[PDB]
Amino acid sequence: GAMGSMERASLIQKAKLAEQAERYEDMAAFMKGAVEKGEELSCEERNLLSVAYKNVVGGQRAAWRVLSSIEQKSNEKGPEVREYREKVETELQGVCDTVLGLLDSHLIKEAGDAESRVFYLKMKGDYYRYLAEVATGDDKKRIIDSARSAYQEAMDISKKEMPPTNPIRLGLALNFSVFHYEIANSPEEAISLAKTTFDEAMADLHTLSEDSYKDSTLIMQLLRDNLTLWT
Amino acid sequence: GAMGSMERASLIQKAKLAEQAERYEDMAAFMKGAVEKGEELSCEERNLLSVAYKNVVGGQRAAWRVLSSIEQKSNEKGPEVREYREKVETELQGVCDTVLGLLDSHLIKEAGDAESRVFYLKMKGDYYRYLAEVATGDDKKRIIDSARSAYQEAMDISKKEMPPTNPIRLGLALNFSVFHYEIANSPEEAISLAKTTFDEAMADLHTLSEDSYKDSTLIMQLLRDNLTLWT
Amino acid sequence: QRSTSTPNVH
Amino acid sequence: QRSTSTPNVH
Ligand SMILES: *CC(=O)N1CC[C@@]2(CCN(S(=O)(=O)c3ccc(Br)c(F)c3)C2)C1
Ligand SMILES: *CC(=O)N1CC[C@@]2(CCN(S(=O)(=O)c3ccc(Br)c(F)c3)C2)C1
Ligand SMILES: [Cl-]
Ligand SMILES: [Cl-]
Ligand SMILES: [Mg+2]
Ligand SMILES: [Mg+2]
Ligand SMILES: [Mg+2]
Ligand SMILES: [Mg+2]
Ligand SMILES: [Mg+2]
Ligand SMILES: [Mg+2]
Repeated sequence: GAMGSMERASLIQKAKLAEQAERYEDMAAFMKGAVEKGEELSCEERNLLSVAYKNVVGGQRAAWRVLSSIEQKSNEKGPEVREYREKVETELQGVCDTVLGLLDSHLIKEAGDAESRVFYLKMKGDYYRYLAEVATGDDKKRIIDSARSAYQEAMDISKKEMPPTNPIRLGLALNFSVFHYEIANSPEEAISLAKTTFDEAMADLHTLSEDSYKDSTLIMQLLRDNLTLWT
Repeated sequence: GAMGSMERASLIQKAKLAEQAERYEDMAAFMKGAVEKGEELSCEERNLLSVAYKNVVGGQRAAWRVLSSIEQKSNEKGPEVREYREKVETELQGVCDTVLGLLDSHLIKEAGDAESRVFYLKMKGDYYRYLAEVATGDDKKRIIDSARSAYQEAMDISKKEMPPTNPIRLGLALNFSVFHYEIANSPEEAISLAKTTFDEAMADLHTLSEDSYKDSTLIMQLLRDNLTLWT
Repeated sequence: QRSTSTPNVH
Repeated sequence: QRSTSTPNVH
């Protein structure tokens, strides 16, 4: 709402300036305003949206992890650590709720190219996964199944529509395997997904694209890093 | 006001947790709430106040400098760069206004030990200096003289009350010399102040304190770095 | 050591 | 290159 008076092109421009200035909360607000104009986002613009919110929630996750570790050490004696961890947690959930709301209200569509559909469903899986990192009760079951369903729909599309070196397909599989290992407690599924993804990218390495091959080969290396850590 | 229901000790505790979590905006809010309890701040607690607000305004200054450079390059063609630079500038001024308000309303007193009086007057000089970095009109003259007067009062006290290796005295002189060089356009004053400060610390090096000598020797090296850059 | 997910780029 | 002011510590 705060962004409603600004032209879409100016919001994009300002998101790029905020990225340059390392003002990621501003850049997420600008991109939210751009999304709310109701037009599709290009691949460049999806990157801006992704970078902004990942930076914001990344700092919140890092803070939450620090506070949670302090909280668990102090349980192994006031309310302050728990109260402040709950504070940061509530802010993190709000950002994830904002992103998931934009995905549901504006971005996830039946139409569009494969890149966009896979990317947004991957994003939905990621931000449910971030909610799952801090969930506990009846909410936690609902969230974990929501993440898996979004990842699975993204995988079905990526395998049918995308070459096995496509960086969005690779990044999705990487993130789905992290979900399996860290969230779903399924190390076998995580390992087999990451190995299958790596091997299938290597078998069809000729499908690397001139405009994205550096991204593809980075994710391939991260798949191998996880496989080394998990084995 | 947001912090008024929390006990002072809990605010201090939470400021320390926020520092650990690299949540500096939270840690500044907690320390503002502690200051507003109306009791003096210890040397430990002044450090928490200092670290929090310096991190917050430091990120704003860094962002402002990025945007200002982009703005000046585009003047050597829409309003977006200027509008966003003005946005960040207004936020920076608000943080400086908040800090200066706390100094005037709560922290700067006639009583107290030399450390506290010098430290707060140094802080006042610093946050006026940060306002001067982004000022222009009739405001800019008022701000520059306010910074100088606060630094000068802090120097008079530090020279009378503190050994020449005291880290607050050193940090004040370092920051005053930066003021002279970068704000007041007086390189001669900056160089002579930094050289006098370094030489006088070296001449009375035996006054280093067991509990702060690492801080003193760090500032001494920074004085020499500036002297090398300025000569 | 945590697993590594997709990073930010560009 | 900017002049260096007092840094944050501890
Ligand atoms: C074209 C398009 O829709 N893109 C490409 C960039 C993004 C934003 C981030 N995703 S991603 O999460 O799939 C991803 C991030 C980093 C890397 Br190295 C990667 F290969 C994929 C793609 C928008
Ligand atoms: C005891 C006391 O009042 N102190 C010591 C710490 C502070 C917070 C920062 N100041 S400072 O700006 O004078 C300063 C910062 C860093 C360094 Br290495 C230094 F020597 C001085 C002192 C509160
Ligand atoms: Cl809290
Ligand atoms: Cl703006
Ligand atoms: Mg118009
Ligand atoms: Mg006990
Ligand atoms: Mg909660
Ligand atoms: Mg009480
Ligand atoms: Mg022109
Ligand atoms: Mg202004």
